[PDB]
Amino acid sequence: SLGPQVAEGENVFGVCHIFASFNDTFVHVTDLSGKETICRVTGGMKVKADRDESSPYAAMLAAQDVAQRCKELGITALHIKLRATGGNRTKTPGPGAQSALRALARSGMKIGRIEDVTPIPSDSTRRKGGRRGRRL
Amino acid sequence: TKKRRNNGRAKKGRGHVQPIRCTNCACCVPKDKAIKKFVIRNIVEAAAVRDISEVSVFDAYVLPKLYVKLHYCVSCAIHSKVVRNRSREARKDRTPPPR
Amino acid sequence: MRAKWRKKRMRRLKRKRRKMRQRSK
Amino acid sequence: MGRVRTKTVKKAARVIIEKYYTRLGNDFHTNKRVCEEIAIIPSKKLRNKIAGYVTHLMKRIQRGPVRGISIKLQEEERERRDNYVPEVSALDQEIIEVDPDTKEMLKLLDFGSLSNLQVTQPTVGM
Amino acid sequence: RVQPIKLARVTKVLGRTGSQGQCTQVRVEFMDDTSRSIIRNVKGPVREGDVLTLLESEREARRL
Amino acid sequence: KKVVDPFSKKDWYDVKAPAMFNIRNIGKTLVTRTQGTKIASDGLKGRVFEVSLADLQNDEVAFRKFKLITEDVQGKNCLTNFHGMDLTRDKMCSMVKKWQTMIEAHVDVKTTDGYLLHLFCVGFTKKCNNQIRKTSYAQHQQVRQIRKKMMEIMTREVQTNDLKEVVNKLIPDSIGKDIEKACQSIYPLHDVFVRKVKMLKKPKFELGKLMELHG
RNA sequence: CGCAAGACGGACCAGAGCGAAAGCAUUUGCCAAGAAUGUUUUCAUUAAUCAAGAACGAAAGUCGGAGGUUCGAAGACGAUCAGAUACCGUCGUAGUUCCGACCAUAAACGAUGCCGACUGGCGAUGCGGCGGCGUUAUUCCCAUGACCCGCCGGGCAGCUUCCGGGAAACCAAAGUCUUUGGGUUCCGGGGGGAGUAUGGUUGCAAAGCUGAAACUUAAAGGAAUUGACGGAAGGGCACCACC
RNA sequence: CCCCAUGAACGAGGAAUUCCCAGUAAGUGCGGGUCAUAAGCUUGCGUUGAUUAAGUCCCUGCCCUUUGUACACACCGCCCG
Repeated sequence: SLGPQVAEGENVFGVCHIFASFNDTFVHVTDLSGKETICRVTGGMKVKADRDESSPYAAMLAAQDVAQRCKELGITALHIKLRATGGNRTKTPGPGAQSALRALARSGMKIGRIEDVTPIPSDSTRRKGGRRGRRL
Repeated sequence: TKKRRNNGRAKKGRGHVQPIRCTNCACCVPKDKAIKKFVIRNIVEAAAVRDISEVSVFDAYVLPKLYVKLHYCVSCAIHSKVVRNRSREARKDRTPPPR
Repeated sequence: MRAKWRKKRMRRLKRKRRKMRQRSK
Repeated sequence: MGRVRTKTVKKAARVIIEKYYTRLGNDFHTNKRVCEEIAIIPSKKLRNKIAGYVTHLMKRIQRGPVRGISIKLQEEERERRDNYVPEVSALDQEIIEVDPDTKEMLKLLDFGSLSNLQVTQPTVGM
Repeated sequence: RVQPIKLARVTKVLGRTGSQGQCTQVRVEFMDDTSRSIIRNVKGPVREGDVLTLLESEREARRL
Repeated sequence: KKVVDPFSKKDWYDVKAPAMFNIRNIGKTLVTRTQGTKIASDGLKGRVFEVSLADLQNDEVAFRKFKLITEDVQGKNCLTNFHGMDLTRDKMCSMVKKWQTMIEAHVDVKTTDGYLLHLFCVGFTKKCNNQIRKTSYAQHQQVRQIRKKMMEIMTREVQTNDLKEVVNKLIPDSIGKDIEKACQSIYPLHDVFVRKVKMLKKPKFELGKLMELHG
């Protein structure tokens, strides 16, 4: 956990890679390159209940931990990439999407960027549930 | 009887219309029967916006938006309540709801 | 569905009558 | 609280203020004793209500008219504005200004007097 | 959470909520900065100008 | 992986941009130390660095993201090379809306080196003059002219000129502005951007030419 | 970060277009075809509707090959439920894809034959042509494109109402109908029994077409109105309701 | 009704459920009614005297509008194999 060689005049930027997709939340802090990475925490790790894995408060507790490990290395600022769901699915933020952002900022982390990244199709393969969909 | 003069929605001069899949029902309906609601929102939902904008490495930066086009079907529209029953003398409107 | 099922049960029955007469021949 | 005044109060209140307009104060107690004397009231409690609303009407009527109730002096000033408002006679400075093809109409009325012009611009909307 | 106990005061009351009207939404100013404000859900019968004792401010609420 | 603190086994580095920007100091990365088989510098090549345009030039728009590959490592300095340009989602999305006709074309083109590129452009119809029309659309014939002229420009300017000069034209986005005026007569258009570029080949490292870019 | 395979053309895409109907949305080229409009060109009644007969005709299915991601009848499990061969979750064969042959059916619905004439208003939209005071784009132009204003054809629709019709719902056609007759094809006769029985005909198969009677019954059905009911929606209320 | 003797269950109540918002709940006594003899009942009266709410439509139920219906013996309805 040894710092970089300059961080006293400028900030160093990691990338957040928030996943939000339903029944879970990931936060996964990486390098700028993203070819290597550091600690990775889920909301399913804080609270096991098989339904609080996507909980708002579980996502807050997650980012509240992650933001420590940032400062432990030297990372102080974050570009952020969001990910809804995609893959021919809902593509709508989870409950713990708004949550984690608000939490990591107020813990004491600077914001560099924040964007949408979703792997949306340009018209592709059939979706589970058949012609009449679900109905329960 | 007939409850409509358009039956489904807008099929005029054409035979088959390409289908589309509901977002949440996951059902299958025509392109022109589905309620097509486009959506605009802020990333942070403009709720933590003051708390976010103040803490940054940039002086100013107005946040992106989240663009999603949702297609609901007959059942999944009524149940989530983006529509409701209307009077028999007032079904006939082409007018969006007041903004 | 009810009417379509009444037409279907009578389809399977009709097929059996055919089979039973074809068997005897 | 609750309680909105009934129709028996609001109906008769209007009559009593109209015909004894100049006999009302803006005090409860005076207007109470007056209603007892100028008319029968079949109860005392009923009187104490009808008086209080008669009072409440008389406050607003001195700031201009309340619909459905017409006192004399307001209908006076109504007529006084309607026989002539104070504002000048003039129609509207005694000069007419016309545009192209308004003048063409006037040729076909077989007249032509007091020419002026203002030149108009293409075209409707944009 | 385990951070020092907070104190925040009412600026305005909004209306009652819950499934029997048992909860009361209220808007509160953080009483250490008035540019910071959160909406909360409070059990008791609150009024105006009262001070509360929040055990966190990580939570942010807007209904139950 | 499973060892005690493998973040004390990493070696920091820096990542330098070519001299075509006001700010050339991109940032810092790390790879694992040189093992008895694996070696730091070879595992520090081949990366991608999505980076904003505003961040490096510091004079211009946020949208447009550039990919940069580390093609060589040299003594704690990671030299970069162009890899292809992208775009943001939101800008590209906001322009698309009902009552317009979207116009697109692409071309495959070669530089005057071993580089090969595959540019993708876009146009949108204008809400023409001060219309009282409730929509603006272009016929199918009209579109095919505009597409033909969107190919012509984007081959001419990239078939000529070497790799570095290509980059110089894409940074202010001179290319798109040129197309907007050249198609103007047959339908006026507002907006031209080159939404993607995809590099497909490259010759060799060419160490002398590499260092040309970084002075 | 790179690679492979098959599938597929989102957002732009709408009471918009084209097609005889079924149907038809990435680029470019090639091949033949067609409508509308313009026309002081040509032919001189060459037409309309149609037994026999003919072409095309979704999805599923059958036969023989190729291919096989994705989804998925069948099938095997996990739950829910008194039970649960179901709804829900996981896995998964036939099939889904393509090539070569068959199969002729659908709420193949506008539940509204085709051709022709006459009878209100208004604003739009797609295509062609015509006119014009205006702006804008390029060489200042002309040629031309974009917008603006108006007109004439034919096309998809809408709005409007004491034309008239209709049992009513509604409809510028479902109108011009006891004041009953423009041309012509197909087809109906209380509800069931029954698209069954039977013979014919077609098909490899699956089935399609044609298609009864004995016997039974006084109702079946359409539109509209008033109530009641709703594990429908919106308002409001009660310590015989709750907190 | 009185006197002396005799001296049981019961150690605060399972599943459920009732009533109540100010001199109100609860504690506590007295008069009337029935009455030859007799209130653990009912009907009135004082005295002592809190907690908790100032709401909501969640449950139970009721009023109004809109909508759907093969129901009108009115969903405790009707109807299928």
